[PDB]
Amino acid sequence: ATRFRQTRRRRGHVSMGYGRIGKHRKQRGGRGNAGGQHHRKTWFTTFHPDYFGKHGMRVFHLKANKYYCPSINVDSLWSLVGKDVQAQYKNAKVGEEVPVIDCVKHGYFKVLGKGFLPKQPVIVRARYFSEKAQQKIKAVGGACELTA
Amino acid sequence: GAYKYINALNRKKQSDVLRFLRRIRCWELRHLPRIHRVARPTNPERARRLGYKPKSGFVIYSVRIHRGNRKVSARKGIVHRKPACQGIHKIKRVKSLQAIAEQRVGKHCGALRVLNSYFIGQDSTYRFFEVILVDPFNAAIRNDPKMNWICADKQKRREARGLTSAAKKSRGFTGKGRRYNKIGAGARGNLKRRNLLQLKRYRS
Amino acid sequence: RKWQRKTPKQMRRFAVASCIAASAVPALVSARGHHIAGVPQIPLVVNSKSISVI
Amino acid sequence: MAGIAVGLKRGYPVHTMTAKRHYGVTKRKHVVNDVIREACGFSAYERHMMDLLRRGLDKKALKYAKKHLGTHKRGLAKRDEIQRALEAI
Amino acid sequence: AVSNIHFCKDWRSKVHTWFKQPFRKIRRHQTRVEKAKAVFPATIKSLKPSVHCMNQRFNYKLRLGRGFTLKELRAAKIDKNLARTIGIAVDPRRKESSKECLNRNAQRLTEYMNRLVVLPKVHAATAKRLVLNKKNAEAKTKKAAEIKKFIAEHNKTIKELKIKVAAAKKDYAKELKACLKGLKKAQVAFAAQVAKKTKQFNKLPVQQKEAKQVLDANKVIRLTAPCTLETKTLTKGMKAFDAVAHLRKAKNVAKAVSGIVKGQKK
RNA sequence: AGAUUUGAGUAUCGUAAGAGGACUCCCUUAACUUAAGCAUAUCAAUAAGGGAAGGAAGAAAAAAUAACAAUGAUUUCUUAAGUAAUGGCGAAUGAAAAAGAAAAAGACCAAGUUGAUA
RNA sequence: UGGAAGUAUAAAUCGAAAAGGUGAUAGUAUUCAUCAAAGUCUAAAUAUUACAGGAAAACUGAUAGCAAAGAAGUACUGUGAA
RNA sequence: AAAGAAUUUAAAACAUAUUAGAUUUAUCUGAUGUGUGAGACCGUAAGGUGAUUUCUAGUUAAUCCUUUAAUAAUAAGGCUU
Repeated sequence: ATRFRQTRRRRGHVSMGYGRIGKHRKQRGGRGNAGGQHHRKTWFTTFHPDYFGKHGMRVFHLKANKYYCPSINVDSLWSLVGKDVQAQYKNAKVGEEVPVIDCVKHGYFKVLGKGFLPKQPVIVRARYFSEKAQQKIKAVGGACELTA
Repeated sequence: GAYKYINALNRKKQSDVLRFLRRIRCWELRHLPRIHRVARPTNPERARRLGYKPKSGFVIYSVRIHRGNRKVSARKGIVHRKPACQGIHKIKRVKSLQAIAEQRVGKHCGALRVLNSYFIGQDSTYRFFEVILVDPFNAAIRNDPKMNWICADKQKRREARGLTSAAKKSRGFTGKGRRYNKIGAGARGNLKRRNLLQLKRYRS
Repeated sequence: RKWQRKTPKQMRRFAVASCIAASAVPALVSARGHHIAGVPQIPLVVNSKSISVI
Repeated sequence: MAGIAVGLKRGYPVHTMTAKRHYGVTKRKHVVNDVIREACGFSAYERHMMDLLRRGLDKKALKYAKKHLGTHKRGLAKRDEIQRALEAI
Repeated sequence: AVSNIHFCKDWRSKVHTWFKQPFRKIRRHQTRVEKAKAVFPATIKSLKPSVHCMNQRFNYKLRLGRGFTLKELRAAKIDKNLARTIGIAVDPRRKESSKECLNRNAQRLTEYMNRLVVLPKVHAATAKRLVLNKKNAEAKTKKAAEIKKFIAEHNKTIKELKIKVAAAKKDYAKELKACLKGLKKAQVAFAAQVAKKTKQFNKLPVQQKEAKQVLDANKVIRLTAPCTLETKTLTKGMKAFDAVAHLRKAKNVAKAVSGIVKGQKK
């Protein structure tokens, strides 16, 4: 909407809101990130203080698929099957059927341990596990399974 | 067969037999005109591999080209350029001398089709090739289901567009894969496609 | 230039539902410029049998 | 129940299935090689390698072979190919 | 924020605008319809394998590939010279990756051949194949009389056990320990008895039927059956199994091969 | 004299040229500009100069990816992605496998064999 | 060239094979994986502001819109390119 | 010393043996064969056995990270000063 711009409100003002002493000229210190070390050094120091330099080792061809590992905490495990199933198997223990949570089938590879699990036995199947993830699953009365 | 020994023999180009015969051939081609027809290929093994068939409509032309390197054509070696482009010597052609000689033959005989070419010999000054040419309007070539692809209009001046093996090698079409990312299906077409700024109809 | 504008689907469906609801308010229907003084019901429905013969 | 995703014994349990086909020559390639070799002979660097091999400088014959071929493995094959000609004579 | 905008070149000659998009749909759809009218089983989008995706990021998913390998055609008893003529993709470039891939795509082809209805090459009722089917029809009646005696006397000890499992599971859903053990014990015995020669090629289903025209066979034969909620019985072994040390032992085994090789040469 | 090889003149039947070049395939070592100077870099396969094509052209059937529960000619679109990387590591430049679709199609020479050989 | 101890092309010199290439950090070795270069053709999906024929438009309405709504690349200028 | 079933039928690479042909060269070309490479534990008797993992005690080896199929000795790159 060009009728809501400031140009329509500054009609009649000579300088169009840019100043009489310091005019609106072509440039204001260079094109792009010019003067990163000379006159805009106070800008880069203030707002991007690690912009110039080198850090870490180069990876000539990075295989970004090798780092792909979606994670889910323990407290979020039961949301994969829903609350209806969670309450249905609420009073299970060793010996009878217990629901299996297929983390991989839902797109989660690693299971981390954060928050608190509901006090029901459960079988967790995933590719990777954390030390506290397995502790919390086992302390509730469940098991851990590997995949792939 | 006879041609499985000729091919084996022709890889020993540093033998005294082949070195002597190439000396006689290269001397003879230094006096004959630059581009001229020969009755039969001097390397029938290599000619047959590249597509030559001893039938009507196939002719062989010999072209002599001055090998080596040349200067940048600037008057008295003066260029009003920055020091990054101020080099007159040491600058190499992009097209191979085989591809350059193919265009000279094709230009000379504009009514024939350059099928392929191979290498005959070289001396301290020249390099000699032979070019397989096919007449597209021959009743024998037209009626051959395996060769009338040369009668298509798009094959007019094959070597100038860059469709022959010699001219395609200088285009980068010598392989496939991550080594040839920039020469996928045409080096200049690939650059245009990657540089296209797509502005969809409904964009944010 | 930018001719067409994007809009989220759930916002588009919100507007149609709000526009359908207003079509059943006789005050809003007439205030828009429609003569609906004589119609029996403001959510006017006709038989599917009568429609099939037209 | 599913394998494991880390280690040497890594992967989902399946029965993975190809023949390492050898690209070789026939017994007639020896006849062709001997026919061509007699009709042609040895190159300048092949002759120089024969002289070094006779004097017992195997390492210098490999360094010379690598110089004219550029590959360590191809320099070895030429050295062994030449030394099989010396034992024939 | 430091800006990185690559508009320093002539983007005005690099701008591609999509004003032809609403007419690509009409072009492609109309040509797609034109193909169906011309010869319908060409736009049929000939049958394709079920091949896994690559890399560990996707390897649990299935997707259509290109062409059935020559070993999968032999297992399904189809000639590769006839496969391309009846809407089957064939890819000799595909190496067999696993037995399970070989079995899964063998089921796909067999199921496709059952749903397939090949019309006679010549529409006349005097076609040689139609005549030949009449000639050997009486032989099929004799042969099919033996195909039914078999697979009615051999798969009978497991059928009752298989029936009992369904009934016992139905009763449980209203035991399974001994019910499933009996079926398992028979299955190993059955697998021990098969260890003998089957026809190289099956027959092409050829007949005369009213043409029901289906635009693709890939959406009829689904890649993956719908996933339900898998449920398992908790045992003491499942509780005991400590998965973290299995992960860390497996990692440390692979990272100690350097130490093994270094210590050998010393 | 005769048998061949090679090279010419003439005759017959045809072939190339020139126009156009928006899109297509290429040859060539521009500079203005940016870097608040400037000399590598950027502008930039960009301007101009030159050649060759068709209704489309280019490419196309792995000496290809990957390290997987693995794929499988080419082309084009989405995403990867302003990411890996390149760079007075400054200004700036910058892909591709995977994955999702449109369309789908594979065949030949050379070499080898058959030679009362055609 | 994004390709970094060399991704591609070309030139000078050199130059293989009882094969071999690739796995992008140079080197040697042993395994593994995957292909089999140095000849050719191949429709479909794709591009288009030459030009011709059409249809549309929140476009301009005679100092606007093509330079040109009339015998417009016309009248007129230049030796000429223009 | 303490807990520990391990998932379930369509298969090819060839390390080979043993034969049917051809060859002399740096020799090859078919087929038959076992293992390899295989994984359904014995229970209606409580459940034992048993791969594989844990803790403690000596032993020999490696040990800052990377060169993206796995290692090695050279080389190169990272991190701190």
